[PDB]
Amino acid sequence: MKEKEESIQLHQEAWERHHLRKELRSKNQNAPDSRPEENFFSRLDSSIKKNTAFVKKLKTITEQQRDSLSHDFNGLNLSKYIAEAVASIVEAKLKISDVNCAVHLCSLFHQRYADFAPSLLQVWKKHFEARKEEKTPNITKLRTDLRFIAELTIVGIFTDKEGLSLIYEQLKNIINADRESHTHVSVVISFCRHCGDDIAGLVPRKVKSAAEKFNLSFPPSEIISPEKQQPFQNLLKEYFTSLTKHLKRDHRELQNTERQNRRILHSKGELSEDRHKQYEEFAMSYQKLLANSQSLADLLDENMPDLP
Repeated sequence: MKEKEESIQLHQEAWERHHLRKELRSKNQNAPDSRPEENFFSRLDSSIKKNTAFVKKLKTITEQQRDSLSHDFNGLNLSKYIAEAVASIVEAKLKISDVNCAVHLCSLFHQRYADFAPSLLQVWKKHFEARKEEKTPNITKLRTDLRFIAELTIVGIFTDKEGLSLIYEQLKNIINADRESHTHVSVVISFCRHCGDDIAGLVPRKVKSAAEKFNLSFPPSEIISPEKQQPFQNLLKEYFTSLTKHLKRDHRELQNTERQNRRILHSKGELSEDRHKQYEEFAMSYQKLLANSQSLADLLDENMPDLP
């Protein structure tokens, strides 16, 4: 059966995700007591050429460079180039599939250099400053960014205070940004999909359903405490509420414009004018808003409102 194989996959990914996070968080939180010393740094090379080259490569971090960038990293003394390396990392445009590599590299930095985490945090904050008054949203980057700062917290590079606080901040903006126009929906879904388990305490309907139906035991939430998760869950439901309002409105005004085309069908006979390419745009984005609403109701384990 197809349904069982998908559930086994979900279940397998869940555990891979969980085991990795647990392993990385342990190393990162334990980093301070065993960073290397002066003498060790002496034997790595501080050349400006190589360290600068490396900082540049960090602008295009890619999964298939995991080993190559790691190899270079281990030979360089990056003591003086933290701020620059942090800047490359924050600006770099990562695909969904590249974020784990970036986090891996961030962990090698963090585990070697005390200056890394404070710089990374500080530069992320500035970066969300620059965004707030620059106009034309760049949602593609904010999507990944949110996931990225999420992992960096889960993985213990940022402390709960620093990282949770930073994520809460950026989520608030999305909630406030998206009350009529729900333009960041895919950003909230991605965040939920990837990090909602540990940051928001999410347990989606699919996971619940798979667990009961196939007697699969899914990973426990053990990273962020339920108290710290609650605020995040509240925001998501409140967003979801807002999104369901916007779904109802657009249902009415789709069918108040279908049941208006019935008057303009009878009276003065049809004419598939520009209205026959305006309905093809109202019902395009509705279909996508319905898809995203279903997608997020599941992640949050909420029912969909009923659509006559």
